[PDB]
Amino acid sequence: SVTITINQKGEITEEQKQRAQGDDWPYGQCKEDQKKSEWKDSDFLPNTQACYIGSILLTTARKTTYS
Amino acid sequence: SVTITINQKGEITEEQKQRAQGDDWPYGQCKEDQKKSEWKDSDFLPNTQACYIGSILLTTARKTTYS
Amino acid sequence: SVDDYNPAFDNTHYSRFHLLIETNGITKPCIVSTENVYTPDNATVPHKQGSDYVLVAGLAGDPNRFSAYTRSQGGSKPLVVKLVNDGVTLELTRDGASINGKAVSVEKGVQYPQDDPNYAIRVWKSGDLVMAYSRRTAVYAYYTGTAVDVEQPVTYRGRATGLCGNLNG
Amino acid sequence: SVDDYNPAFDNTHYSRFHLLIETNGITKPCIVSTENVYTPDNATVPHKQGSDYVLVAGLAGDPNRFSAYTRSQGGSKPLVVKLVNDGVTLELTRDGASINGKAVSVEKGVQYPQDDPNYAIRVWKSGDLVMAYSRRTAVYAYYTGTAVDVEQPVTYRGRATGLCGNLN
Amino acid sequence: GSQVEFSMKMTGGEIPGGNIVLQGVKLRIVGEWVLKGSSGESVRRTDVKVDITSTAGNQDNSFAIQLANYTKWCALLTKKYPERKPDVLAFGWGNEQVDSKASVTIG
Amino acid sequence: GSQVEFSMKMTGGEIPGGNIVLQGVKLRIVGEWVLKGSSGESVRRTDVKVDITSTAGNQDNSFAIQLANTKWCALLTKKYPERKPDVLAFGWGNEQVDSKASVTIG
Ligand SMILES: CCC1=C(C)C(=O)N/C1=C\c1[nH]c(/C=C2N=C(/C=C3\NC(=O)C([C@@H](O)CC/C=C(\C)CC/C=C(/C)CCC=C(C)C)=C3C)C(CO)=C\2CCC(=O)O)c(CCC(=O)O)c1C
Ligand SMILES: CCC1=C(C)C(=O)N/C1=C\c1[nH]c(/C=C2N=C(/C=C3\NC(=O)C([C@@H](O)CC/C=C(\C)CC/C=C(\C)CCC=C(C)C)=C3C)C(CO)=C\2CCC(=O)O)c(CCC(=O)O)c1C
Ligand SMILES: CC1=C[C@H](O)CC(C)(C)[C@H]1/C=C/C(C)=C/C=C/C(C)=C/C=C/C=C(C)/C=C/C=C(C)/C=C/C1=C(C)C[C@H](O)CC1(C)C
Ligand SMILES: CC1=C[C@H](O)CC(C)(C)[C@H]1/C=C/C(C)=C/C=C/C(C)=C/C=C/C=C(C)/C=C/C=C(C)/C=C/C1=C(C)C[C@H](O)CC1(C)C
Ligand SMILES: CCCCCCCCCCCC(=O)OC[C@H](COP(=O)(O)OCC[N+](C)(C)C)OC(=O)CCCCCCCCCCC
Ligand SMILES: CCCCCCCCCCCC(=O)OC[C@H](COP(=O)(O)OCC[N+](C)(C)C)OC(=O)CCCCCCCCCCC
Ligand SMILES: CCCCCCCCCCCC(=O)OC[C@H](COP(=O)(O)OCC[N+](C)(C)C)OC(=O)CCCCCCCCCCC
Ligand SMILES: CCCCCCCCCCCC(=O)OC[C@H](COP(=O)(O)OCC[N+](C)(C)C)OC(=O)CCCCCCCCCCC
Repeated sequence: SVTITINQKGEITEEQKQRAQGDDWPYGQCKEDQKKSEWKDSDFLPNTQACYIGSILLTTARKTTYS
Repeated sequence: SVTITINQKGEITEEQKQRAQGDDWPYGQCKEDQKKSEWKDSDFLPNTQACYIGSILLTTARKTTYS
Repeated sequence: SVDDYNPAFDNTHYSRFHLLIETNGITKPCIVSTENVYTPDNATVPHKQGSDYVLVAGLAGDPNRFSAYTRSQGGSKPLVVKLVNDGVTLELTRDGASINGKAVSVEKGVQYPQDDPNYAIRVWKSGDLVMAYSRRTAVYAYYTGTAVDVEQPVTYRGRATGLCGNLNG
Repeated sequence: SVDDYNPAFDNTHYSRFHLLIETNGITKPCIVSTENVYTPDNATVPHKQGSDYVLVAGLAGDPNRFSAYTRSQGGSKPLVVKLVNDGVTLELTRDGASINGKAVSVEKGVQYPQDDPNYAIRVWKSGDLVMAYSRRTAVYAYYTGTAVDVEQPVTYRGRATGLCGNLN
Repeated sequence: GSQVEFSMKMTGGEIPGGNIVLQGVKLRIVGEWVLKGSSGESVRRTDVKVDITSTAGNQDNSFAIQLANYTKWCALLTKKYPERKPDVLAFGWGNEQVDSKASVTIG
Repeated sequence: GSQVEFSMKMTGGEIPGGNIVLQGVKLRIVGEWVLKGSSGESVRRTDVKVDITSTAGNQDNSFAIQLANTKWCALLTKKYPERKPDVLAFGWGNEQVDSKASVTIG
């Protein structure tokens, strides 16, 4: 009888992606971890603090659009 | 029983307090709002976005200590 | 930068409930000063508050269900506010509060109807702060004497009137 | 720029439940590689493993209730893991998985006991990811072939054994 | 101030398939929410029906709530994440996008 | 997969005093949580008791859960500072949050 409808798209920002491609904390340390002998041979990224934090930061859907 | 306890204290960081005493965004705008005629005669700080954001940022208990 | 709120951290002044409903656009705060209306759509509308009431919010065609009015009486803490929730009138001034033309002990907290869990209005005062809420309309407000915040639920979208304007859609 | 998890924002890879229980110290993840144990007490302890199974986690004087062991084999995906939950042994390798000895179709779902809602172990595989959880112990783990994450509940504080060490 | 009584039953359970470590669930809550005044009894009764689906790993999520007061009030909330891959640490799970909708109907 | 049948009754109400716009609450949940298997022939029944307090404006918060088939209990508390009229201004009490969590098994 009265309806409210909100569509919402969550995306990753450009800034987050730019940061993940650079060398600052924690993405630099992650890149260093990827050359260490315990990690380097695998298909998976290092199970390190640096790569994990980097993963969380990057996958946060900070860009919200309403329609 | 096997009985385990965690105490937690949440506090405001020094960095947050230093930022609130400075003039960068949003604290500068808030200080400017405090001298406007619509706000200055009140005991309450301006009901502006500047002062409200600054309030939320400063009152976030970022310092966590476990005991 | 309100949506840089992080609810993972405890906050000493704010609830998760308030800032989460606010940052997700469920509430639509409007601030009215003596000089300006700060709309929920992010516009500053200059309006010099006078001795006559101006409609700041209300349901289209139904101000008895919900309407909110602001005037100024001059002097220190000059703002007067009228909140109408389902035919029940709250008036706020710097000197306290009244419900349907009778003054009430707002510092001890007051509900009308006093017996009704679906209350039209609750109101409470500490120093110069007044808070008000209606379970019937879901309108919250608070008041300092210098300004009022009137917050409508987003469920009013397409029926909102008054100087606060549209609910963002 | 921002360095903390914000659960106000949807995350494409992580749950609120996981990151909230983790950041509030309810879980205590331990990462073991072929070369290092990364303790939940924030320490890197070197261990270059044999093919001797080495105690990484377990209850102090109830290893049948909960214990976790790690082996190194050789070649690519060299890490082998043994997880004991309420006397039910899960063995993980690059090739798949077994419960007590008997190999199981881990690329579908597998639960033991299969009918019991208070299950000793559940285990699932997709590509080289293996996940495992026990409702009895509340120990979660996951495995890549190169490393394993063993996550203990904070309720094990004061009863923790193995190379993963203190819960603090 | 007010008193509350809420009786409810939750039924439903885990959905077959997918990652059973994070197994999908479908749940129904049915109940009645009663508010009573202090001074005597004016009494407000609200029927509650809640339907939750959350697929394995919470990939696809649905929350539907129907209230009937004694008028009607409902909400459908949906949230869809991309299909995962083995490495959670590596970017590129599908389109890396969240699709959400909220619908409220007041009768 | 497992099926669930959770019956519960919530009682409680508002606490007198303080800011009734944000009136304090107390709640008591009692109920029984039943998990069944696919057959429903393995059955796990857990008695559930939950006690919640949140005082006016959520200043003082308490969550207590007791689970029984043996036994598992938790008390969680969170105490914020006392407010002042201006939410925007720093200096509400000691600007500190005090939390405690206790878990007893057996
Ligand atoms: C513009 C922002 C702003 C500025 C610039 C400023 O100066 N102040 C501002 C906002 C502000 N706002 C504030 C506070 C509060 N705002 C609200 C508002 C609401 N609370 C609500 O619950 C609602 C409802 O409309 C929400 C939607 C509900 C419905 C449509 C119906 C509910 C009923 C039924 C039957 C359906 C139920 C269904 C379910 C599934 C549950 C609003 C508008 C509140 C009150 O909570 C506060 C107080 C503080 C707090 O709560 O923490 C506060 C804190 C004040 C203080 O502490 O002094 C501030 C600072
Ligand atoms: C150091 C951290 C880390 C690094 C460096 C790294 O590389 N990875 C790391 C962690 C990590 N961890 C991950 C995932 C998950 N971790 C868990 C862990 C748990 N979940 C739990 O619920 C628990 C419990 O132990 C919690 C505590 C519970 C109790 C004490 C209650 C006991 C029960 C009672 C009383 C009631 C029983 C019922 C009755 C009726 C009586 C843990 C340890 C999980 C699983 O949830 C995941 C998967 C992801 C997710 O959940 O989203 C994931 C994601 C995996 C992926 O998706 O690929 C990652 C990346
Ligand atoms: C553990 C276990 C175990 C065993 O084995 C088994 C069993 C028992 C089964 C289990 C259990 C379980 C459970 C309990 C679960 C739960 C869940 C939930 C609660 C969900 C929600 C869920 C929920 C959901 C979806 C939600 C969502 C939401 C949304 C979308 C929102 C939206 C929106 C939008 C758009 C926009 C606007 O602006 C606003 C909003 C409003 C913000
Ligand atoms: C509105 C209304 C209206 C009318 O008028 C009336 C009525 C009806 C009454 C009302 C209603 C209400 C309600 C529903 C409520 C709810 C509540 C809740 C849920 C709570 C919680 C609550 C909750 C709580 C406390 C919680 C908390 C928690 C905590 C502390 C935690 C802790 C911790 C610590 C230390 C640390 C470690 O490491 C871990 C942890 C674990 C993390
Ligand atoms: C056990 C959890 C595992 C991991 C995470 C938990 C850690 C603790 C964090 C929670 C704290 C807590 O529950 O504390 C207690 C919380 C409130 O506190 P608050 O919101 O901080 O407001 C404090 C406000 N002051 C600073 C002004 C005093 O009381 C309540 O809920 C009571 C009723 C509200 C229901 C909560 C709904 C919130 C969002 C709803 C979606 C719109
Ligand atoms: C976090 C887990 C639980 C949720 C936490 C809620 C936070 C508590 C405070 C805010 C609550 C709120 O706003 O809505 C709670 C609602 C209505 O709100 P109200 O009475 O207008 O607001 C007054 C308080 N104010 C000023 C702080 C906003 O209560 C009611 O009786 C409404 C009747 C509907 C019955 C609900 C049945 C659904 C049960 C669902 C079971 C799965
Ligand atoms: C003891 C309980 C307390 C601990 C925390 C548990 C709460 C949620 C668990 C329910 C399980 C479930 O079925 O959730 C269903 C989902 C979980 O989605 P998600 O977490 O983003 O996971 C997605 C994981 N992916 C990315 C791997 C696919 O919810 C939702 O779609 C609704 C989320 C609403 C967001 C609104 C903001 C509030 C944030 C909270 C601030 C503290
Ligand atoms: C919000 C602050 C309050 C408390 C915060 C919670 C922190 C979480 C700690 C452990 C999480 C957990 O799982 O809790 C206990 C269990 C989960 O056990 P699991 O089957 O091992 O699933 C592990 C997760 N997997 C499957 C994804 C790997 O859940 C339950 O329903 C337990 C059922 C019995 C109790 C039900 C009564 C609850 C009443 C609620 C009234 C408010």
